[PDB]
Amino acid sequence: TRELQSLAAAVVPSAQTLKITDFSFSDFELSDLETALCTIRMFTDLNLVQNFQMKHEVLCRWILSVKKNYRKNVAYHNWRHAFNTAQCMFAALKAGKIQNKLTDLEILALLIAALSHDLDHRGVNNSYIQHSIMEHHHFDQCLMILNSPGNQILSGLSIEEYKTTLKIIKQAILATDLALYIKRRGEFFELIRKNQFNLEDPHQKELFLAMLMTACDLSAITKPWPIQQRIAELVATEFFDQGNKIPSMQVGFIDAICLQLYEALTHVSEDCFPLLDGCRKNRQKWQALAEQ
Ligand SMILES: COCCCN1CCc2c(Cc3ccc(Cl)cc3)[nH]c3c(OC(F)F)ccc(c23)C1=O
Ligand SMILES: [Mg+2]
Ligand SMILES: [Zn+2]
Repeated sequence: TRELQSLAAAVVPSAQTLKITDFSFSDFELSDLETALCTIRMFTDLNLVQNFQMKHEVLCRWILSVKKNYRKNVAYHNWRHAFNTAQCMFAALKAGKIQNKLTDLEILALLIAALSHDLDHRGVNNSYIQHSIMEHHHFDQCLMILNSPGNQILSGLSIEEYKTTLKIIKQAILATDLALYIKRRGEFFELIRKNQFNLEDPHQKELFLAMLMTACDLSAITKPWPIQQRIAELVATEFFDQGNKIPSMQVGFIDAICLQLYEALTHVSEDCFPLLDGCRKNRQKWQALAEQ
């Protein structure tokens, strides 16, 4: 409660001051408190606080709840990865001009889902517990928090706005299962290959939203080389140390998973090119190392 007090008081610097509009944004120099402020600025500049009447104290308390329910002891899947996925959503909406293409409820759900999509993750090598099992648990945690007293940032919504928002949130979190991404991306590319991609179709809109969640989830792969190398470290710590081969593994994951995604995304809105570009520059660098 010491921490909610300092955060509820602080001034929220502008989007420009915080750099949360650059696809190149990094979080390494920021304290937890500063990522909270960045997160309030994301909600605010998306018009989410205005259009849905979010009480300042509840947003603050919601954000600290979410941060609280990521595990510090997990190297990569932690609050900072959740914060970075949201920042990328923000930059894709603003810098990448995708805001125009969506409604406010879609935007409000993508931001909440980006921040919540890995809640209570314990590291890839602790697949304990008791078709997207993890993602279902992530959404449960997310809903559980959205309902906690004092944390209900969706109280300003009507019952029908609320039910619509939770549907998207759930779809968005579940979309972060790379299995679903592999299952559904073929249709997405096909409709962009043939120039028939239209967002006004509901099934197509929902598919874009799933694809955008993956693009943000994986976006460490697009970052300036010294930033991406540091994350790549964290990914390796989690995968190996449960807390020479790597460069070529990196190139395989970029080719199998990332490049097409970011290519397709650039066709939808070419202001998302920094992501595709950042991904290529990283493939180049990793391949050079892969060749020793
Ligand atoms: C949400 O995550 C759920 C799991 C999906 N996954 C794992 C796969 C992955 C690789 C490929 C890799 C290479 C070497 C090792 Cl030892 C381990 C993995 N690279 C990563 C990455 O790179 C960029 F940070 F540097 C950023 C994110 C991810 C990965 C990522 O998303
Ligand atoms: Mg995940
Ligand atoms: Zn993730």
